[PDB]
Amino acid sequence: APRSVDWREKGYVTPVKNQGQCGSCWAFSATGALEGQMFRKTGRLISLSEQNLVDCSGPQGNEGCNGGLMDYAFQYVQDNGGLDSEESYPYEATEESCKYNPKYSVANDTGFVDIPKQEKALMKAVATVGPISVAIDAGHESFLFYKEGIYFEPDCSSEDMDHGVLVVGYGFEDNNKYWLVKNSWGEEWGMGGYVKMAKDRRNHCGIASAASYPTV
Ligand SMILES: *C(=N)C1(NC(=O)[C@@H]2C[C@@H](S(=O)(=O)c3ccccc3Cl)CN2C(=O)C2(c3ccc(C)cc3)CC2)CC1
Repeated sequence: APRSVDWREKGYVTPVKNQGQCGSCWAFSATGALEGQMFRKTGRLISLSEQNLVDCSGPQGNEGCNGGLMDYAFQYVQDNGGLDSEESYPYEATEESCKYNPKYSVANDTGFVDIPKQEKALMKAVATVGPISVAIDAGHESFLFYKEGIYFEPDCSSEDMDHGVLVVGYGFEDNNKYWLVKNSWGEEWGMGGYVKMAKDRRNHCGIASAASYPTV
């Protein structure tokens, strides 16, 4: 694979968003992934409604501001015939009743792909597909106060993930490789909203344990 990849450069990635005081990280990872694949398809980068996901994907298994899965959001989009743009269906950081307007929809998917549970398979996907939804163990306070550099937490779990985020690329700066990850905690956290997560250090924080992307 290429030694470095950055989808931000190719226009696949919207600016950093802020989930606020609602546990909807899964909705940001999913829109992030769909934004990428839609752009790969249409050449138009259009921001997407996390609120549409939060309010409307209960049937598929999601729990609004209490958590959910990226794949359940991707299944919702396939079930629903589409997803509203962020412009039309704005983010409120609260669970309210559903409001999908089929006319205001700018995206769709034909399903999703679950990537094999290794960093090699993740790298293959990131290099060839675009941005990838991933689960990480973000439970450690080191992650909360992350500012710069390659994030390495010795106590991280490869199997116990609690935060959905988006891999937009990877690179290198011993133990010098990283995944470039877009978070949804706004631009004042980490590196303008991003974190470099240790790569090829035995699936650090579980970054390859539940990686997926939508098919468009
Ligand atoms: C985000 N603000 C928040 N975390 C989650 O919603 C997080 C998102 C997924 S995941 O951690 O990426 C994950 C974990 C295991 C397997 C697949 C995936 Cl995609 C689920 N999340 C969770 O925190 C858990 C969860 C699982 C299912 C449901 C319905 C709700 C939560 C606890 C695993 C909310 C803090």
